[PDB]
Amino acid sequence: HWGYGKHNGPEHWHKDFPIAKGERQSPVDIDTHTAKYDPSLKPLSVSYDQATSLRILNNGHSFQVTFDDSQDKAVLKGGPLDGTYRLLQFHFHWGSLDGQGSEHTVDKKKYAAELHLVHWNTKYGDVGKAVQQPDGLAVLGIFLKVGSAKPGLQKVVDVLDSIKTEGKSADFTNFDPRGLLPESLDYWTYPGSLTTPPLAECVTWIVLKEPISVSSEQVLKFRKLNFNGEGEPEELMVDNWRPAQPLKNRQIKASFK
Ligand SMILES: Cc1cc(C)c2c(c1)S(=O)(=O)NC(=O)N2
Ligand SMILES: Cc1cc(C)c2c(c1)S(=O)(=O)NC(=O)N2
Ligand SMILES: Cc1cc(C)c2c(c1)S(=O)(=O)NC(=O)N2
Ligand SMILES: [Zn+2]
Repeated sequence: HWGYGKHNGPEHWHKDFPIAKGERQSPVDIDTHTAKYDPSLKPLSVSYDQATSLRILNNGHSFQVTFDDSQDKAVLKGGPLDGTYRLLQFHFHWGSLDGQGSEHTVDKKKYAAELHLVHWNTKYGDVGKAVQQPDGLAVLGIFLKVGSAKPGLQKVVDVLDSIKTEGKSADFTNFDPRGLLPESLDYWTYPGSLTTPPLAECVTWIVLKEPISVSSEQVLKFRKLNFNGEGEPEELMVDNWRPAQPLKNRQIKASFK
């Protein structure tokens, strides 16, 4: 029932998911002059060399690439994190126009899209248990701006025609998510939530300062996806982002000066 339309979008979600008005909701605006450099934060460790992608799917709210998370093959460690977090999937949020689409903002700036690499804390054994814990998930958020093409994204873009409508999936093996990362791993971090229902407050957010650049043709292909299913009235999948939420009693920490 929930979505991004006028009658079921973010301003409605609290009725089914009252945690939408909770104390650690995401996304947030990152005020760069208020975030504090924390020298105790460790460098991020992104170990994706053994990643095993499985499928790509249109779930009616975004498209997602899934990974085999039954072993420590693609893990995130370090930074603000204690322990080992396994990569489960990645997906994007994007706009109808290049000036909007990201969920997090930086000094109120909206990027054209935002990539979420979703990882779960192995001490909880499975992702369903992890989402019930305040430190269960670590999502690596990466901004996209429009400029030069991102070669490591092209394989994703070229298969989207095969998952145009909700419920469609396709084989997506041998995809290397390292090709979606910027050069720098400098980041901001804060405790937050999933950005769609059920809005569970289980996420350590790690948002990279350096955006990746994608081409206008690449983001245009995101915008040709459909929220609807096959044989239904076509509604383009655009503006699948939640706006910034109240920071409340949180501090955003920076890994860099
Ligand atoms: C009619 C309509 C318009 C928009 C933007 C929608 C939906 C329907 S929707 O498909 O019900 N789900 C969604 O996310 N956005
Ligand atoms: C535990 C869990 C719950 C929900 C609603 C999820 C996922 C995991 S998920 O697999 O990360 N992808 C998704 O779209 N919804
Ligand atoms: C685990 C998970 C589940 C869902 C539905 C999510 C996310 C993570 S997410 O990365 O916060 N972004 C989003 O829109 N939905
Ligand atoms: Zn997301």
